[PDB]
Parts: sequence; structure tokens; C-alpha cells
Amino acid sequence: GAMAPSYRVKRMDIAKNDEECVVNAANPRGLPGDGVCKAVYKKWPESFKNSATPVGTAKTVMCGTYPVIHAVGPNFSNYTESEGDRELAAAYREVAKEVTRLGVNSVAIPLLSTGVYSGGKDRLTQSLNHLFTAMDSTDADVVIYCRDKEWEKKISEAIQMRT
Ligand SMILES: [Cl-]
Ligand SMILES: [Cl-]
Ligand SMILES: [Cl-]
Repeated sequence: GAMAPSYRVKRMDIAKNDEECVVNAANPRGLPGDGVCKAVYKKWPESFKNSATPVGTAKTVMCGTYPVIHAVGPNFSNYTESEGDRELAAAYREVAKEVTRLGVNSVAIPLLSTGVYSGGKDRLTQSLNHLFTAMDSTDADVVIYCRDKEWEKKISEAIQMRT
């Protein structure tokens, strides 16, 4: 575990993270995809061997000894708000189980279903609150990666609010 487990947020490419493992915002078919998934494919392509996994699940594949946790959030274009919410909560619970199993002291994580799977809605708060629900019982340092300046401020505020 980390000595004083924390949450932090950084505005940069998750492929440049300084953590012991990464969470990919994966598609269910283990394809290179777009956004975070394409950056992860360019940095850790070996981790896409047999990475396909259903919506609401996480599957870890090693790139050398570096763990890539493929977490499949729902595409809110295809799911109802209710069912999508349940699958998005489930994907994060599976990430917490993998982080715990791996024994890492730190993890880099994007906000699942906030990009092209958002169904054109702002899901910062929904996705971040499911992240917290899952990760709060873990003792890993969590570093959240984002690309938007306003999102960085809102994520930083939500972390500081609870400290
Ligand atoms: Cl960058
Ligand atoms: Cl997404
Ligand atoms: Cl963002």
C-alpha cells in the first residue's frame, strides 16, 4: 500500500504516467480504438493480446512487467441511462479488484465513458463518483488523467472537497 493513500489529478496524456500500472478506457473487442485507447495501444501494444472483455468488466494484460488494466465502460449511445449507470459502476469495481490483486502502490486512471462513449453528455461527476465508490477502499495512490483545463479544475475541486 501507499503510506498515506491519496487522489491526484493531472492534465496530460496517460501514456506518459508516473504510476505502477495504467487503466485503459478499452472497447469490448480489444481493438486499438480512439482517444485514451489509441494512446495506450501506441505505448503498450503487447497488452492487447487477448484483451477483449465484456462491458462492465476489467481484464489485465502485462506489457513486459507493466500491468495494463483494460476497463470496459458502457457506450451511453447504446445503453439506457439506468443500465449504463450500472455497467459504469461495475467497470470501476472490477478495476479496484485488479489494482488490489496486482499489489501496486499507485495506478493511473482515466474517467470511463466521458469521451466518445458519453452519448454526447457531460458525465464528469457521474464517472468520478463511481471511481471514488470503487477506489476508496483501496490503499493505492490514484492519479486521474484528463485533457480539458475546466475538467482538471472540477476534478481537483471534487478531490479537495472530501479532504
Ligand atoms: Cl501530454
Ligand atoms: Cl469514452
Ligand atoms: Cl478531459
